[PDB]
Amino acid sequence: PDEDLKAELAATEAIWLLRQGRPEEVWKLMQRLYEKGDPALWAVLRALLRSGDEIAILIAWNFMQRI
Amino acid sequence: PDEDLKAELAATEAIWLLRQGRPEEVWKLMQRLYEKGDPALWAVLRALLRSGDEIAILIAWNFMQRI
Amino acid sequence: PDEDLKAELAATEAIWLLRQGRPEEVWKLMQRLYEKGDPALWAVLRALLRSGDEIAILIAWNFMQRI
Amino acid sequence: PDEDLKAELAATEAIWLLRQGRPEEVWKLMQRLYEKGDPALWAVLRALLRSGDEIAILIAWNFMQRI
Amino acid sequence: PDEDLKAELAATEAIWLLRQGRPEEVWKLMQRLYEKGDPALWAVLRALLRSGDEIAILIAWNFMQRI
Amino acid sequence: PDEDLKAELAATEAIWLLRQGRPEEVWKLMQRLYEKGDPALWAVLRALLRSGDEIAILIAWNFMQRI
Amino acid sequence: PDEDLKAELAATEAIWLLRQGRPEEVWKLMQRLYEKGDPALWAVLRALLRSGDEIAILIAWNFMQRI
Amino acid sequence: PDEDLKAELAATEAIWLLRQGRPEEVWKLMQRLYEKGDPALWAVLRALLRSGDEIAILIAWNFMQRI
Amino acid sequence: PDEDLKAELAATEAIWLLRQGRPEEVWKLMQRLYEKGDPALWAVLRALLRSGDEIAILIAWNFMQRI
Amino acid sequence: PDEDLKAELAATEAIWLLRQGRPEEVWKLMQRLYEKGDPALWAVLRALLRSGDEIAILIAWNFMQRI
Amino acid sequence: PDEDLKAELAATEAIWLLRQGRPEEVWKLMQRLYEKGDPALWAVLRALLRSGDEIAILIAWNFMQRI
Amino acid sequence: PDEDLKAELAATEAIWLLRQGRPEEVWKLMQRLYEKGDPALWAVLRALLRSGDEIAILIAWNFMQRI
Amino acid sequence: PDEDLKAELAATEAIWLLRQGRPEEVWKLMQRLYEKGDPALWAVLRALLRSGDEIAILIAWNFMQRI
Amino acid sequence: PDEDLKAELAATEAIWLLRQGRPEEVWKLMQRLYEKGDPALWAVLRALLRSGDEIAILIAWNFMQRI
Repeated sequence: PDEDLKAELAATEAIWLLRQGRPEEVWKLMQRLYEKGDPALWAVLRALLRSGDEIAILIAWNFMQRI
Repeated sequence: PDEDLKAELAATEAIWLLRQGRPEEVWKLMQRLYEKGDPALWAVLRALLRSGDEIAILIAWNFMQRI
Repeated sequence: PDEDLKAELAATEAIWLLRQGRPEEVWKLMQRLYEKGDPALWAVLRALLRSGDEIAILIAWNFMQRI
Repeated sequence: PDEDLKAELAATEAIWLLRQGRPEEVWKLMQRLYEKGDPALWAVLRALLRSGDEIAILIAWNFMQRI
Repeated sequence: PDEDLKAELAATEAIWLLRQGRPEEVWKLMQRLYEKGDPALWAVLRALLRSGDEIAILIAWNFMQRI
Repeated sequence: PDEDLKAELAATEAIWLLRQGRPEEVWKLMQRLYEKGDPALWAVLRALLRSGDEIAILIAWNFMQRI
Repeated sequence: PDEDLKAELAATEAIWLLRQGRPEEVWKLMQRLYEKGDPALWAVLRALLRSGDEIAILIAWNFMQRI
Repeated sequence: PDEDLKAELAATEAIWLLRQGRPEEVWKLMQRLYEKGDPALWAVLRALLRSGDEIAILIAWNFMQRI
Repeated sequence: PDEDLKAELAATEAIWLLRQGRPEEVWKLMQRLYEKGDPALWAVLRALLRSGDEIAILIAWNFMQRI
Repeated sequence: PDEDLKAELAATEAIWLLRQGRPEEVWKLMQRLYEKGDPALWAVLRALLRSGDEIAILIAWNFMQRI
Repeated sequence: PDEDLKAELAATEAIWLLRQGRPEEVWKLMQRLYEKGDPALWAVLRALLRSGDEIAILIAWNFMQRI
Repeated sequence: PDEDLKAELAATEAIWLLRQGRPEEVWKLMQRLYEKGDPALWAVLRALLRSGDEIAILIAWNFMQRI
Repeated sequence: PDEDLKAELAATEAIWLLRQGRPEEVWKLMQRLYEKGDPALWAVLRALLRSGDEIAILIAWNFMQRI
Repeated sequence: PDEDLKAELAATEAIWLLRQGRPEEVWKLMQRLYEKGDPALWAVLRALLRSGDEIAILIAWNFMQRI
C-alpha cells in the first residue's frame, strides 16, 4: 500500500517541521494535502494530536475546524 | 425495537470505518443519518466519543457543532 | 474489505437478537447466510461461541452439526 | 521420513487457512486427505484440536464424526 | 541565531506582562508580532500555553482561533 | 492601589452572584465592566475560572470568546 | 495471499530439514529459491536466524554473504 | 537543514519497506543512495542497525561490506 | 515598572549569550550597562551568579572587581 | 544408524584434539570429512560451536566460510 | 610523548566527526593515517570501538579488514 | 562548525598537558589563544575549571584575572 | 615440554606488546610464528582472544582469516 | 626521572617545614624554586593545596598570584 507509505512520509515531515519550529509550514502542508484531497491529511492530524505538543494539538484542532 | 438494532448496526459500521481509516465515510454516514432524521446519529456520536480515539472525538465534536 | 464489514454487521445482529431473546431468529439468520453461501456465517458462529451464553453455544454446535 | 514432512506441511497449511478465515478450505483439505488415504489427515486434526480456536475444534469434531 | 534571541525576549516580555496583570498588552504584543510576520509569535504562544495560568491559556487559544 | 480594591470587590460580587444562582447577573456585570473598559473584568474572569464551578467556567470561556 | 502460504511452507520445510540433520538440503532449498527469484527465501532466512541454532545461524549468514 | 529532512524520510521509507517485507527494495534504496552520493545512506544504515530486526542488521552489515 | 521589564530582558539576553557561548558579548553587555548607569547591570550579575555555570560565575566576580 | 555412531566418534575425536591443543589436526579432520562428502562434518562443526572455546568457534566459522 | 598527544587529538577529531555525522571523513582520516604510517590510526580505531556507536563499530571492523 | 572542532582540540591538548605536568605550557597555550583572539580560549578555561584539579582551577582563575 | 614454555613466552610477549601499544609488532610476531610453523601461534591467538581487549580480538580474528 | 625525585623531595621538605611552623621558609623555598626555573615549584604548590591546611592553601594562592 503505497498510500500507507505516503501517509508515513507526510507524518514524518510534519513532525520534523514541528521539531524545526515551522508551524506555518505544517499548516501549508495540511492545506496542500486537503486541496489535493489526499488521505495523508488524516495521518498528519493523527501524528500532531498524538505528539503531545500543545502547539501541534491546537494546530490540529484549528485545521479540523475548517475542513 | 428494530430502532435499537439499527442504532447498533450504525455504531458498528462507524467504528469499523474508523478502524479502516475512512474518516470521510464516517462523516458521510453521519451526514446521511442527520439528513434522514434518523436517531441512530446519536448512537454513532456516542460510539465515537467513547472510542477513545482522537480523530473520532474531534469528528464528533465538529459534527455536533453544526447540527 | 466490505466482506469484513458484512461479517461484523451479521455478528452484531446475531448477538443483538440473542440479547433480545429470539433464538429462532438467530437460527433463521444462520440459515439465510448458509443458503446464500455467505462467509459471514462463520463470523456469526464465532461470535456465538465466544459470547459465553449457553443457549448461543448450543445453537452454534447444533447448526455446525448440519452444514 | 518424508511422510513426517508432508504431515508438517499439511498442518501448517491448515492452520494458515484457519488464520486467513477459510474454514471451507480447511474442510476441503481434510476431505482431500481422507480421499487419498493420506495419514497427514491426523496431523491436521491434531493441529486443529491443539490450536485453541473454537471453530477449529468444532471442525475437527464434526470431521471425525463422519470418517 | 538572533531570531532565537528575539523569540526568547518576546516570550519573556509576554510572561512579564502576564505577571503584571496586563492581558490587553499581551494581546497587543501578539497582534504586533502577527502584523510583522514575526515567528516570535509562536514562541509567545508556547510560553503562554506552558505557563499553567488559565488566563494565558485562554488568551493563547483565542488568538490562535483568529490568525 | 484602589484599582486592586475594585478588582477584589468585583470578583467578590461575581462569586456571590454565582452562589446566589444568577448567571444572568454575572454576565451583565462582565458586560458592564467590558463596556466601561474596567480592568476588573480580568479579575472577575480569573475568579470564575478558579472557582471550580462548571457554569462559571463555561461563562468565562463564552465571554472571552466575544471580547 | 498465496505468497504468504508459500513463505510459511518454505520456512516449515527448512526448519524440518534442519531438525532432520540435512544442512545440505537447506542450502539447496535456499539456492533454488534464489534461482527462481522467490521471496520465500527471506522467510527461510528469517526462520533460520530466529531458530536459535548455531548451524542455522551460520548457514543464514553465509548464504546472505553471496546473494 | 533539509538534508536532515531527507535523511529522516529515507530512514522512514527504509523501515516501512522492512515492515512490508521488501528487503530487495531496501537494498535498491541503499544502492540508489550510494550511487547518488547522498549522505542519507548513513541514516538508513543507522535505522536498520537500531531496528532490532535480524534481516535489517544483516542487510546493513553486507551493504557496508561493499561500499 | 518598565525598569523591572528591562532588567528581566537584560538578564534573559545575558543568559542566552552565555548559552550561545559568547562571553565576550556578555562582558560587552555589562560594560554598556555600566557606562549608561543602568541598574539592569545588577540583574545581569545576579543571573550570572545564580546560573551555576563556572564561566559565568568568574565573569561576574571579575566584573564586580572593576566597577 | 551407524552414521550416527560415526558422527559421534568424529565429534569426540575433534573435541579430544581440541583439548590436546592440535587445531591443525582439527582442520585436517574437517578437510578429510569434507573431501569424502561425509555428513559427520556437520556434527564436528556443531560440537566445535557448542564447545564454548574461542579457538574452536573461530575454526568452525572459518571452515564454514570456505565449504 | 608528543606521539601520545597526536593520538589523543586524532581520536578526538574522529569522535567529533562521528558526532557531526561525517562517516566519510572518519574513513578519510583513517586512510590518511594509514597512508602516512602514523600509529594514531590505532588510537582512532580504539576510540571508535569503545564509542558504543554501531556505525563507528562497523567502520572500525571494515577498515581493519583492509589494512 | 570547525570552530567547535578547534575548541575541542584545544581543550584536549590543554588537559593532556595538564596530565603531563606542564602548567607552563598550559599557560603558554592560553596566552597564544588570547593573543590570536581565538574563542577556543574559553573552551580551554571551561575544561580547566571542570577538570577538578586544583592547579588547573588556579590557573584558570589567574588567567581570567588578567585578560 | 619446552614447547609449552615457548608458548607461554610467546603469549607473554604478545600481551606485553599489546600493553605497550604496538599492534604492528603483535602482527609481525604472529607472522613470524606462522612462517616458521611454530604451534605457539595458537597460544598467542588464545591469549589475544581472552585478553578482553577489542583491538587484540580484532587482530586475532583478522589473522585467523588469512592463515 | 630524577626530576620526579627532586619534585618529591621538594614537596616533602615543604610539608615538613609546614609541620615545623615555618611558613616563611616555605615561601623562601617557593621563591628559590621560581628563581631557578625549577618545575618542582608546581609539586610544592600541589602538595600545599592538597595538604588540607588553611595556611598552606593561602600560601599557595598568594604565591600563584605573583608568578
